[PDB]
Amino acid sequence: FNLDVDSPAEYSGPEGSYFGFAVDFFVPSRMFLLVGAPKANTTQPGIVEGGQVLKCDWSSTRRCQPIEFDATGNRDYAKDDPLEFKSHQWFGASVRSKQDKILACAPLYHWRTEMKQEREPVGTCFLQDGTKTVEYAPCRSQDIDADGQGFCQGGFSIDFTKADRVLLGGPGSFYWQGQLISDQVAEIVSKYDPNVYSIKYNNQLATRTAQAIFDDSYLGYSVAVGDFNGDGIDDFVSGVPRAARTLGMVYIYDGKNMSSLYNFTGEQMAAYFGFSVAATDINGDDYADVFIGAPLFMDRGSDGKLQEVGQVSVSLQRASGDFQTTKLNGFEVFARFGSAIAPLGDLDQDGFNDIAIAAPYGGEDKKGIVYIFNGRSTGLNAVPSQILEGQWAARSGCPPSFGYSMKGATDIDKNGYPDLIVGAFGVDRAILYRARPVITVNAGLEVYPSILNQDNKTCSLPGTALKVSCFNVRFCLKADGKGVLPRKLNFQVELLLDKLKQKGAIRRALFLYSRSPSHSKNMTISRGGLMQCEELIAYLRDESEFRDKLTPITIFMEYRLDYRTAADTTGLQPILNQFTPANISRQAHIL
Amino acid sequence: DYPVDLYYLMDLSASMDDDLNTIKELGSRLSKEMSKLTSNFRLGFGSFVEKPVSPFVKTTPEEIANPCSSIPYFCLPTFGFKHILPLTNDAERFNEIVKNQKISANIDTPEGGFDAIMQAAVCKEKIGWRNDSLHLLVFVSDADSHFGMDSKLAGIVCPNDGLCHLDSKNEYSMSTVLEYPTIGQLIDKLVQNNVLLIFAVTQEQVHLYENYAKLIPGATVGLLQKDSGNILQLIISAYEELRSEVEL
Ligand SMILES: *[C@@H]1O[C@H](CO)[C@@H](O[C@@H]2O[C@H](CO)[C@@H](O[C@@H]3O[C@H](CO[C@H]4O[C@H](CO[C@H]5O[C@H](CO)[C@@H](O)[C@H](O)[C@@H]5O)[C@@H](O)[C@H](O[C@H]5O[C@H](CO)[C@@H](O)[C@H](O)[C@@H]5O)[C@@H]4O)[C@@H](O)[C@H](O[C@H]4O[C@H](CO)[C@@H](O)[C@H](O)[C@@H]4O[C@H]4O[C@H](CO)[C@@H](O)[C@H](O)[C@@H]4O)[C@@H]3O)[C@H](O)[C@H]2NC(C)=O)[C@H](O)[C@H]1NC(C)=O
Ligand SMILES: *[C@@H]1O[C@H](CO)[C@@H](O[C@@H]2O[C@H](CO)[C@@H](O[C@@H]3O[C@H](CO[C@H]4O[C@H](CO)[C@@H](O)[C@H](O[C@H]5O[C@H](CO)[C@@H](O)[C@H](O)[C@@H]5O)[C@@H]4O)[C@@H](O)[C@H](O[C@H]4O[C@H](CO)[C@@H](O)[C@H](O)[C@@H]4O)[C@@H]3O)[C@H](O)[C@H]2NC(C)=O)[C@H](O)[C@H]1NC(C)=O
Ligand SMILES: *[C@@H]1O[C@H](CO)[C@@H](O[C@@H]2O[C@H](CO)[C@@H](O[C@@H]3O[C@H](CO)[C@@H](O)[C@H](O)[C@@H]3O)[C@H](O)[C@H]2NC(C)=O)[C@H](O)[C@H]1NC(C)=O
Ligand SMILES: *[C@@H]1O[C@H](CO)[C@@H](O[C@@H]2O[C@H](CO)[C@@H](O[C@@H]3O[C@H](CO)[C@@H](O)[C@H](O)[C@@H]3O)[C@H](O)[C@H]2NC(C)=O)[C@H](O)[C@H]1NC(C)=O
Ligand SMILES: *[C@@H]1O[C@H](CO)[C@@H](O[C@@H]2O[C@H](CO)[C@@H](O)[C@H](O)[C@H]2NC(C)=O)[C@H](O)[C@H]1NC(C)=O
Ligand SMILES: *[C@@H]1O[C@H](CO)[C@@H](O)[C@H](O)[C@H]1NC(C)=O
Ligand SMILES: *[C@@H]1O[C@H](CO)[C@@H](O)[C@H](O)[C@H]1NC(C)=O
Ligand SMILES: [Ca+2]
Ligand SMILES: [Ca+2]
Ligand SMILES: [Ca+2]
Ligand SMILES: [Ca+2]
Ligand SMILES: [Ca+2]
Ligand SMILES: [Ca+2]
Repeated sequence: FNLDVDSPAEYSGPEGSYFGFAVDFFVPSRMFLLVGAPKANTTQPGIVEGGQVLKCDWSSTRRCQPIEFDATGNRDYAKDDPLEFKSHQWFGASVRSKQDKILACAPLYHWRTEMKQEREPVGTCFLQDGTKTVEYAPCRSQDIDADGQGFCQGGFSIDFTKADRVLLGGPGSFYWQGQLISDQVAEIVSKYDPNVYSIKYNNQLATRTAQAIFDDSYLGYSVAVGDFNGDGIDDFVSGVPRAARTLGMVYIYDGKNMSSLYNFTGEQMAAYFGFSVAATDINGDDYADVFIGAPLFMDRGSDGKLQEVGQVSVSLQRASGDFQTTKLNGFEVFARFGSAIAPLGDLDQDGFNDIAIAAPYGGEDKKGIVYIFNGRSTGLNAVPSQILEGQWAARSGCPPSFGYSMKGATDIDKNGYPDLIVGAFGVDRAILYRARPVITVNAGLEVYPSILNQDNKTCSLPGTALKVSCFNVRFCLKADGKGVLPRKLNFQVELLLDKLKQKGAIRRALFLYSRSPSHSKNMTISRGGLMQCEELIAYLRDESEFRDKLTPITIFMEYRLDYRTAADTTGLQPILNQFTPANISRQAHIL
Repeated sequence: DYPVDLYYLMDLSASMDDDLNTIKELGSRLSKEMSKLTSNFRLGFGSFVEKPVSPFVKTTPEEIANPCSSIPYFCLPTFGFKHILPLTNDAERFNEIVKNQKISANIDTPEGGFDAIMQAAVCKEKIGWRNDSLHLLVFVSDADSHFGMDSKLAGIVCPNDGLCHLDSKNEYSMSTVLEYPTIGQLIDKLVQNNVLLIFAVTQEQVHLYENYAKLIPGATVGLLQKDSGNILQLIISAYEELRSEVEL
């Protein structure tokens, strides 16, 4: 709810380059945005649309710069016998970063093989650890052709573990059974040799070829990491969207020996169960939870007829090893809710991680929607607390695809709250939404005396002779926050006397100086300090003016932050928390 | 008595070569049988294989020119969807067109049938659907189908728009541009164009396509023999099946 949608940072790249197809952060110092442009023309000799990964800075006005992973053209196997084919290789289709490590891959990279003159899409990745940049193509092996790893498309999805292992998905291995490959980042860089095209890694974890019934499964279509057997080692989660006869599945493998741990199965044909997966602890128990996207799931409408809205299943990892699974349906037909699922970290710093789910083809003009969901002790809040809308219309072949890729859990402006990058490759854009800091308010309301005797006429009304039965309304205001936030918080406080009177009943309590039931007051307070209070006198109408003496007179206090004048040095205006009612009530009684 | 439109949409992979040989006179034989059941029968023809892009298709110059260099045999380069014959009353025109077709690649993977089904349902003027007639779309294949974001492997990430894309040669011109349709997109277009979809598929595909048909209104599935020896009976049975919509 606290993402600033009024003034987000808009980064753009060359048209037609699919700038924003993959997005990530970079925290080696200063921090950066990593954007993939897989259809981008580069300076590589003879390479048409090799693709690139761009490093964009937050501090400066856009100014993105391509990261030179490889400036060379196609290596030759022999004279007039090219070894590889880098044109249209889609480099930057997946970008993944961990500290000073950057992993980018080219899933449509083809090569010749070393046995004959073929053109096989084995996929390749470039890894950049600090200074040294190495290539990583675990599917570019001697196990060639579709039966082997010839069509594996390694790097179709990638991820890092917390113990410096790469997880790579190759959906085409073994006649499109798919494959997960995991290598230690140290062995990848140490054994790299630009004259060796098939490097063997000793600590490699890889799934093996299975029976022909498992062909056409697309294991490795998407990947994610998280611990699921309680041993501290991140385990491998991967969508297998064509498995179970297009019912779709999700495989979980142990991150130590590649043994199968758990399976999930879709429940509807051709819903693409497994298109996207994510793993993050959503209910604050330190057990990572599984999010499985099925963007083509069709649910029942009001008329009983199916409608394609997409579905995300939320699986809470129980301590007993089981899973408590619920399901979250999309809101718009054909919007493909669940196409991307980005863990956001704790977007509002309330102690529970949050997640974003994109419907890249929803909203007006099919400009894309991103839904923000907050976690809590019992799990994921099914109702979204914020809706991020795409602003850029489509004048291209592809729709804007706002939300098709996104990344969270990185505090890029050091304000204490994690932020979110949202890619829109159909319009060649990536957008940074910064989290606004969250104000926790402790308001007070005292009514003394709380029992009101109508015969007790103490105060007199200003300007007349008749006294009234009066009492004091004291309201206190106190605020504080956890992140980086200004001192002066400007509050607008409203008080209404006898708000909960019957429909059409007479207003029984009025303020002394105003003869009005409502009172407004502006309060500039500084956070962390003591509570700022204000006293005021209210009175009852004469006993003959109304009959309801038994209904308690509730004093209602409403307060809102001004937002206008509290902006930070970065222009980031704070916001009140959503879980707390921004009001308080206190009642008084009559004798 | 009610007019009937029939569009024969055939898998043309090399495994359908013997199927082609048996259909050589299906047009005249089918319109003879339909003559008993209706006075206005019109049949047409179209064919499909797959999106002609990597990784669904080998991409060396020679393998593109001849995707059957492994048989070794001469076959046509892989193509997405060709709309050969608009539905017509001339059953002999259906015969000679069938006898002139040639099989393409020897695919043993899922195929791009859903692309053709979408084009057949949507291209009203091109296929020739009559306004007040039963629209029967016979899908003849011995393979599973690709759908939706399967084309993401090929770098095809623009969703199907459900519009007609026949490039004057009556070939699907967005085969390499747009994604395979989703089942929800097919349902949407088949219903709007009143198209009854018949899955005439071989034994290994029957149960799979049965499940697809249970999501698609008006769809039925017939167990096709390996050489399409029973396709005539399957069409009549399916027609008489759809002709009596109990629908509880
Ligand atoms: C708590 O603090 C807030 C602010 O921090 C206080 O709000 C302010 O309250 C005063 C009243 O005390 C208002 O003055 C009155 O304004 C109305 C209409 O105001 C319009 O114009 C504003 C001009 O803003 C300019 O500047 C900004 C940039 O700063 C530009 O962007 C603009 O384009 C303008 O150029 C504008 O700010 C207002 O917008 C507000 O409201 C909209 C919703 O409508 C919001 O979305 C906005 O965010 C913004 O909050 C608004 O458009 C005038 O009509 C008033 O004139 C008469 O009425 C008074 C009584 O209301 C009276 O006292 C005056 O004397 C005056 O004339 C009268 O007196 C004559 C005697 O000389 C009589 O003969 C005559 O008959 C008549 O009766 C008045 O000028 C401020 O605009 C307002 N500002 C904001 C930002 O809210 C709030 O009051 C504080 N509350 C407490 C309890 O302390
Ligand atoms: C999640 O979901 C995944 C996917 O469904 C599950 O992974 C699958 O698990 C099953 C169960 O173990 C695997 O099936 C087994 O495969 C082995 C493979 O053996 C291989 O090597 C043998 C030599 O040691 C060789 O004989 C085998 O040859 C096979 O093929 C020939 C030719 O067709 C055939 O003639 C043989 O009979 C073999 O079938 C093979 O190359 C196999 O040995 C196992 O057989 C035992 O179990 C079956 C019942 O499962 C039983 O009928 C047999 O008699 C024998 O007792 C078994 O078939 C499958 O390979 C996995 N698929 C993958 C990894 O993609 C995973 O388990 C799920 N996890 C959870 C937690 O649920
Ligand atoms: C691959 O590695 C995983 C662990 O990373 C192995 O799982 C482990 O399996 C063993 C035996 O199946 C478990 O040992 C058990 O310990 C409990 C006490 O907790 C004891 O009561 C049992 O009798 C048994 O000895 C072990 O807990 C379990 N590890 C985890 C983290 O769950 C798996 O077996 C390995 N696979 C292969 C093929 O080596
Ligand atoms: C009749 O009404 C009057 C006014 O409403 C009542 O007088 C008020 O009595 C309260 C006691 O509950 C006083 O509050 C006290 O203030 C002192 C000093 O701050 C504080 O130390 C006490 O702890 C208490 O909070 C209040 O000041 C007083 N109001 C005025 C204007 O003097 C009176 O009690 C009513 N008569 C009754 C109930 O018989
Ligand atoms: C990258 O550059 C290539 C040319 O090097 C561009 O390809 C041209 O695209 C147009 C389409 O408008 C074709 O008519 C030309 O024939 C193409 N030329 C070649 C040599 O292939 C391509 O459009 C550029 N793409 C981006 C994203 O910049
Ligand atoms: C105070 O705000 C909450 C929102 O959290 C709302 O439910 C409640 O109705 C408000 N109080 C009154 C008296 O309207
Ligand atoms: C067919 O019917 C549709 C309405 O369903 C109408 O819009 C169209 O013009 C008709 N075409 C012909 C040729 O009758
Ligand atoms: Ca583990
Ligand atoms: Ca959890
Ligand atoms: Ca949170
Ligand atoms: Ca931040
Ligand atoms: Ca076939
Ligand atoms: Ca056959």
